[PDB]
Amino acid sequence: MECVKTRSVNIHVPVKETSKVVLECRGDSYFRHFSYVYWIIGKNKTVDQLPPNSGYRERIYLFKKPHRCENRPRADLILTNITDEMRNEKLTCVLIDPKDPLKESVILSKIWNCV
Amino acid sequence: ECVKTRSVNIHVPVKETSKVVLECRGDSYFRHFSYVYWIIGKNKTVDQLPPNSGYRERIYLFKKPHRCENRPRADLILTNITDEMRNEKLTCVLIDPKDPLKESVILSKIWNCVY
Amino acid sequence: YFGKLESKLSVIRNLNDQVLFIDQGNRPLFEDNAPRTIFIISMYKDSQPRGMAVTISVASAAASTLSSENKIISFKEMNPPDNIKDTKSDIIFFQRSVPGHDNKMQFESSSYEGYFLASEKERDLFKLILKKEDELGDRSIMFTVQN
Amino acid sequence: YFGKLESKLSVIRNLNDQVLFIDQGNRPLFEDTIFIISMYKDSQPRGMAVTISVASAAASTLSSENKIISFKEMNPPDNIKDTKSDIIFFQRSVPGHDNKMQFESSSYEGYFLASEKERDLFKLILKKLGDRSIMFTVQNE
Repeated sequence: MECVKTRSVNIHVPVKETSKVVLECRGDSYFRHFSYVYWIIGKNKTVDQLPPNSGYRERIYLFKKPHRCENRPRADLILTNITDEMRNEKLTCVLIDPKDPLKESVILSKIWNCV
Repeated sequence: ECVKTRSVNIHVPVKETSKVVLECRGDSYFRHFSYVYWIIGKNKTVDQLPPNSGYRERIYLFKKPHRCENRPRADLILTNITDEMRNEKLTCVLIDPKDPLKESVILSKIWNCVY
Repeated sequence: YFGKLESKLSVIRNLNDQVLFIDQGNRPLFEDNAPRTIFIISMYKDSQPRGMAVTISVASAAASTLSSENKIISFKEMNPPDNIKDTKSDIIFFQRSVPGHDNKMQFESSSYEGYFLASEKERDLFKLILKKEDELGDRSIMFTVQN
Repeated sequence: YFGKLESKLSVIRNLNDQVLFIDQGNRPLFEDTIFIISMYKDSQPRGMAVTISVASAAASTLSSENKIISFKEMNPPDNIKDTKSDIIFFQRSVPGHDNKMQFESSSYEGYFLASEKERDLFKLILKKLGDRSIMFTVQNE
């Protein structure tokens, strides 16, 4: 049966801050061989691009096999030693496939305070 | 050199989809006697719910403790979401030989955060 | 509501290190391998979370479950059930750690609040019984659980 | 910024099903063989940044340098510190035809890989709606 064609990106956030904060970005693309997710900090900076020991850490899962009707890539963003800068920083995950990039972004402060 | 931590936390999706998963994770140094689970609204375990209500609980087992803590997990899974479910008080509980630890959440309040 | 989750093979001792066990008359006692010695602690989830709801059953037994019914200690012929539809039960105990002593556990009855499992000497017997707490640090209501 | 990620053994064909390949003179051509598409992450996400290299023992990497098609003797690099590169192409799907791919140059926007006949030769070239000559299929394992 023809697999159904989904393209999605989503972030799972913690409802409260801790000393280690992990953000789970998960992708969903039917482009099984050509889809992946990753984080951009603020406006245009991949984690690689950051000053060393800045508190951000990216974990991109690999060897992660695609399922039958989609690839489901994942990239966790990891915050230690949190500064208010980081608390108000715009954090964005991107889905990249042979289609126009999909983004979901978030500001932690706004969430921890949306209560 | 074990440090003694007791914690419970929920990871929520920043936006609604057709399948919504909530990740409740526990942290207790009571390696052999700690677990997490969900209570819907006021006093209802998922087991206690009308069948096909949209809630589904997945409690991870065979999930071995680490050296200095047990890190149990229970995922709450929402399909066919109704406004009721969107405003329902969802709570995860850590149970160990100490007073129970709770973190709760209302999805609408989180998704309805604009900035 | 109680929901049965996991279960653990366990050895229970009093603070004199006497091993809990069952004789041939089904009497819970303490002495100093054996099928009788091993127990199964089964954890339960709770609609009204107040601690760690557990049942205590004998491992090597068809159906032998500890009960605090009528404020006495017994073994009912039954297995710990998949769910209990009440806020309290004669076979449900809250397993709580002794303050300052995380390696020590107390077992308060759910149907009879303020009543705990205890080791009591009677002649040359050490029996398992149910008793009130009153003052604290009563070492008689403290146990070690192994695995 | 371009960050190298995952890489795929790939066979590329034009819309007449001619297989892309390299002769002994390092000419990219189409006949009736195996390449490595490497995906990169992007500081300025505009599509799927990829490199195309020959799955050889050799170092061979497709380049759109000076608006011509070449193979630079080099491996696709772990990172590129620029917003564009002569070896970086955006791999985008043909609208309405998800099984079809186009390759726009990053250094020369509006320029795509294309299959062009010559005299008796189908050669891969660079070229400035619905042009089937800039459409390809990519096959994977």
